[PDB]
Amino acid sequence: NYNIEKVLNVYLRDLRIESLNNNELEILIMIRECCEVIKKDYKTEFNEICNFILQNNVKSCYDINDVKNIIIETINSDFRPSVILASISLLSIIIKKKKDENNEVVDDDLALNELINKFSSYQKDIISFVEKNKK
Amino acid sequence: DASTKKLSECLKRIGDELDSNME
Repeated sequence: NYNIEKVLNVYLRDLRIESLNNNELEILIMIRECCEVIKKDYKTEFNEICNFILQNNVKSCYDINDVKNIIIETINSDFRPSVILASISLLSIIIKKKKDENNEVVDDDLALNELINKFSSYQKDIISFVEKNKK
Repeated sequence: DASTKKLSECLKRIGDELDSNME
């Protein structure tokens, strides 16, 4: 009936929104709205995370390979629907900060792809979390 | 694992703050 992985690929990998069916589009709207609040409420804390990884990257760039291992480890040790959305929101911030501030190029398709595969196992919980916060 | 645990905790705390807010 629906596939979360494309919805995350639309939200994170700038995949054309037209690849989504009605459900996957509704799911996208809920994820977009939920993550924007997380990005706004915790803008300060994410930046501290993002600003930390920046100084520890050899090329002074935001690279998802750096944060890749951290997120997957965080999820297994902590499997709450909230910890997943914080990862998506952090990752979404890195993507634009990558786009807006990197003076060099970075290859992280594989890194990000592995991350989205992890989020899709927990899709059942994500839909539950984003749906509740729709109210 | 040193650097990893500090950043995971910052992330885990963001989840705790989220559950408290929305419950």
